Amino acid sequence: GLSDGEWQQVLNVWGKVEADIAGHGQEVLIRLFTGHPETLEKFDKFKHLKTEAEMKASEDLKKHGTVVLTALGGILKKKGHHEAELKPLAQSHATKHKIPIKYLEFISDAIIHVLHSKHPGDFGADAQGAMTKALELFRNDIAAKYKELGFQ
Ligand code: HEM
Ligand SMILES: O=N[O-]
Ligand SMILES: O=N[O-]
Ligand SMILES: O=N[O-]
Ligand SMILES: O=N[O-]
Repeated sequence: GLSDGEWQQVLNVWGKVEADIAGHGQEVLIRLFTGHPETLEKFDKFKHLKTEAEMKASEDLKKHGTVVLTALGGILKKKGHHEAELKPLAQSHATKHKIPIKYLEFISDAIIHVLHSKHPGDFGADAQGAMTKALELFRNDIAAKYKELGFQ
C-alpha cells in the first residue's frame, strides 16, 4: 500500500485537478483517445469525434471527463479503503463497457502526462511516485475484480 506521507502527496496533487476538473478530465480523455484510437471505439457517444478539434469542441466529452475524474477523486480520498467505491466501477467496465485492463493502464499513464503538461515543473519526483502508486493500487484492485469475473 501507500504510506501516510505518500497519500498526503497524492491528495495534494489532486488539489490541482480539483481546481479545473473539467479541463483536466477533457485533456485526460483527449490524450487517451489520440494516443490509443481503439479506446474511442468503446464509446458509442464519442465515435463521431473524427479529429482532435472535434474532441476539444465537444461539451459532452468535457462532461464525461468531469464524471470520470470525480469518481477517481472519491476513490483516492479513501486512501485504499475503496472496496465499495471500486466494486461497481470494476463491474460496469468489465461487464457492460467491456474495457480491457490495458485501457486502464493507458488512462493512468494519460493522467501522469496531463499533470506534467498542465503543471510543468510543479509535479515533483516525489509527487509522481506517490500518484503512480495510487493509480497502480486502483488498477490492481480493479484487476482483481476483473479476474473474479473472468474478464479479459
Ligand atoms: C480512472 C479510470 C476510470 C474511471 C474512474 C471511470 C469512470 C466512469 C464512470 C463513473 C462512468 C459512469 C458510470 C458507469 O458506467 O460505471 C463511466 C462510464 C463509462 N466508461 Fe469509464 N472510467 C475509467 C476508465 C475508462 C476507460 C479507460 C474506458 C475506455 C477506454 C472507459 C469507458 C467507459 C464507457 C464506454 C462508459 C459508458 C459511457 C456512456 O455511454 O455514457 N472508462 N466511467
Ligand atoms: O494504503 N494503501 O492501501
Ligand atoms: O508516512 N510517511 O512516510
Ligand atoms: O472515461 N472513462 O470512462
Ligand atoms: O442504459 N444503460 O446505460
